Amino acid sequence: GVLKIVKVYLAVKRRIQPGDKMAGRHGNKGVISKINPIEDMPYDENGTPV
Amino acid sequence: FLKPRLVDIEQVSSTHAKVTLEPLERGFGHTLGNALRRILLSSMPGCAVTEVEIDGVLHEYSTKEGVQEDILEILLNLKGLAVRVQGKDEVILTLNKSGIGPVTAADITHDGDVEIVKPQHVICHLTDENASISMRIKVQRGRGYVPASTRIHSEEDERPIGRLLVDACYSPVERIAYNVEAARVEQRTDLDKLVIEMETNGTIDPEEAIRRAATILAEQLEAFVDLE
Amino acid sequence: TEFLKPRLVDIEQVSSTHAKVTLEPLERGFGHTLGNALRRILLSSMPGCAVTEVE
Repeated sequence: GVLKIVKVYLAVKRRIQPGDKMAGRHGNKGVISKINPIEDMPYDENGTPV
Repeated sequence: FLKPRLVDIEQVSSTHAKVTLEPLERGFGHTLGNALRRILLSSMPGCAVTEVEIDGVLHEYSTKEGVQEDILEILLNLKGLAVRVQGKDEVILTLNKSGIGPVTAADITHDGDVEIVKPQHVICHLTDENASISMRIKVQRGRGYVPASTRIHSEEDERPIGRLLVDACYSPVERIAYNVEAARVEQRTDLDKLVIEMETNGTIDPEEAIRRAATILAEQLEAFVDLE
Repeated sequence: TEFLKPRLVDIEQVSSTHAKVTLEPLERGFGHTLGNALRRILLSSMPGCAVTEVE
């Protein structure tokens, strides 16, 4: 007793935002808190921002 | 008191250049270093690929004949395409290519306003010898970083579903590192000399970049200062 | 093209000689720029007379 089924596959592309969870392989969990611009990162004397 | 003045620009290899800036007093070396580093690194005018329209593609989660790439790795290869525009603010380039082999940015069509800074930046490989790829790229001058989720408010009636919105990273710079060392001056003992090493993708010449950056900074300060 | 600059708003003198100045329309990251720049120029390099000789 069902006539017809229409299935629709969405493909969402989710990037990253504060609130996601990230983790190294050693069990250091963490929630991303603020997503800073490149201008505010600590950088060494060669100039590469962490 | 004593104001600076720019001196020799040294393009080191191809695309990254050291800009010296000799006559600076105490403290203004690190000051203008941090300030120009930030304003060059954050907000410089540049252009990147915004909309891509491949011929036989409904949407970016698909596959094409003869292309060994997927569609979204073609789009991520177009995101890194470094291009410059002379007398426009948006301009539509196109690709038409057939036959086995790599497809680079050198095979994008000819236009006098548009200059390609890397002819070897590989977009996509073709295999089947009959599968001709043909797309229309839309590059656009911009500022900062605008993802595809922010632009779709008015949506420009996206009913031509063959349009693929690419995240546009408009920033032409990649790394700005400054040194502050002392410049040996005739009578005055210590005057600091600034060296702003700057890595760009190749689209922006350095003197124009630093002139735009100092222009933006002085325009920010002239909110409560005035003309001099 | 979105180069929108701020404008000075109410300089709140608290009691005698020290003031809080806010500045509302600034783009992303220019706040720390103007703060560090004005801060280091005020705190390091001002024309100012101090106590030289006392006889």
